[PDB]
Amino acid sequence: MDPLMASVAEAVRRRAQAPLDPDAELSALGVTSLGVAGLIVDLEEEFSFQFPADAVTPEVFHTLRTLTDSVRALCRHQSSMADTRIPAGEATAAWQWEVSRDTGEVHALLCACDAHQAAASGTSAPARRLETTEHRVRSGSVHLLRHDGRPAGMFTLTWDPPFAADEGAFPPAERPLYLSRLAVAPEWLTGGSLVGLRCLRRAIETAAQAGGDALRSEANPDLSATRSLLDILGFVQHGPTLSDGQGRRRVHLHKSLR
Ligand SMILES: [Cl-]
Repeated sequence: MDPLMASVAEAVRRRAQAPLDPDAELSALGVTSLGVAGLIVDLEEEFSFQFPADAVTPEVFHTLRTLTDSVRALCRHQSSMADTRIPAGEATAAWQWEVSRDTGEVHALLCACDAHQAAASGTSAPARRLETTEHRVRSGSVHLLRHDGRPAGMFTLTWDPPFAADEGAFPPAERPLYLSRLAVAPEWLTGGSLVGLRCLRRAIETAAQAGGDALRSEANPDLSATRSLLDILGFVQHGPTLSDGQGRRRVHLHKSLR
């Protein structure tokens, strides 16, 4: 095979669940959302480049051909193929990021995602304060991804810790930022939409552009899919797993930046 495409094909078969055609769809190979996350981390390690959040789309990860072409383009740019790096068409442009200004919209999205993931994991949905949503939205901390006008995913990014955590729960850092309320609309939680992966990468990029040297988070490890996602993208757990008298748990995660 062609060398770059051969490397990409090996990376893909690592994250597949089936026994290679350049025009084969990754989804048909059984590559899931977590699969794509591991694929991105492998390729970034192998070829010493960084995947942009807006390249985390089912269009880039459609087939082995599209993925290989995107890898080639991204590698070239981070050192001509601008036609590939800038994808033409209305489907790409249907996805738009904003700093949210609509409290009710944010709170409805958060609660829908919470309830869905609680049903899927067998855990209690967290209690969300509308006053917290109001404070976050007025602060400019909520970043929301729309598709065709309808909210799809979001994250909250603050200088203040949005959760209690002792000293030493995290490695030291000069300007840490905090991630909370990462949420995806139920319709995109099919396990292959990549919306959550895209929002998480966007939070990493935004925190890095803000001058942060660390991104801190509190995660429920019993939401095992998101826990794995955080782990694949390099969030390291510092200190032991906290747990209540009724078995509900939380862990503190730290990811280095810039
Ligand atoms: Cl998944």
